[PDB]
Amino acid sequence: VIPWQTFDETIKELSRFKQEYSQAASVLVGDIKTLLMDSQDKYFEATQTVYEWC
Amino acid sequence: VIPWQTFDETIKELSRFKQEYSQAASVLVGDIKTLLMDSQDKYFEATQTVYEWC
Amino acid sequence: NNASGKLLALDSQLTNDFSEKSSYFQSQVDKIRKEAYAGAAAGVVAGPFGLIISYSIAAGVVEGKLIPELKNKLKSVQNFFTTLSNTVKQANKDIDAAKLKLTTEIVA
Amino acid sequence: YSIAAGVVEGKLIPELKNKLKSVQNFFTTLSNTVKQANKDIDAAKLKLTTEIVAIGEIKTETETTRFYVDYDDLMLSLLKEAAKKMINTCNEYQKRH
Repeated sequence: VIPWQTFDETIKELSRFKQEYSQAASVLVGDIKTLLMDSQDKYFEATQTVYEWC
Repeated sequence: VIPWQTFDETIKELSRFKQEYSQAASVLVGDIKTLLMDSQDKYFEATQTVYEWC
Repeated sequence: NNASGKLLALDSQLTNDFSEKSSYFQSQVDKIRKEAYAGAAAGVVAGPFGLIISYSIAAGVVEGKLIPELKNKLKSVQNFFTTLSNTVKQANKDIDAAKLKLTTEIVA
Repeated sequence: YSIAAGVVEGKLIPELKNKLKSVQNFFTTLSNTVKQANKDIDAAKLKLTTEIVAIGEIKTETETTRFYVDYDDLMLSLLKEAAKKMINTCNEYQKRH
């Protein structure tokens, strides 16, 4: 009359969805942030070198 | 009188179809997007080099 | 730049899993309520005395001491979460100030 | 039926709806994060390519004056004028920084 086992297992699958997706997402987001800072640094160096020549 | 086991297993196979096909598809779609951006960059470099010579 | 990304990556996961453990907690509390009132349900093998002494246990033990202890543990979880997020935010400032300090000197 | 209509129908189903709501909200938030990262990448790429073009514009006049050297004339008005062009080009680039 209270299928609490099935209820809890449902909640388990539901939570496990969001666990997996957070896990997959945040790593790649951090990779993006790294590449953004790297491109920034390359840009700074290139512009600096040009300006110093000019 | 309610073949709920068979019902659920049917739903399992049905869902598992779409899981497998989404899994197979989106990877190759991302590969396409990568190749598109790469060809774009090559194009930009080639055209730029030509223009700068001319 | 590697740990610069690792910081944000751990931070977002922390913020998500805080609310996910909060949801786990609220799913847990009412489960414990149901279990408590169900353990207090089958105490009718006695007369009317066995009823009220069972509900006395259910309303004095769990309802009187356990649930505020759960709230207290939750509060400590909240406080530690906030403190660690502040540590993250401080490290952000540190890294960015260091980078600016370097680039300015490069220009000079 | 009192148990069936008070326990599940009274508390469980709205809790399911609440959990579903949190799922929806997190889904939306993460999709927004994705959409923001898209903007970030594309703005970075455009910022780079524009600067590439600006550099190559200077490189053009540079190489031009370099081949204008090999006439073995230091009094060539073509060479003097191309030098004047490059000076103003460098001034306008440095003023942008």
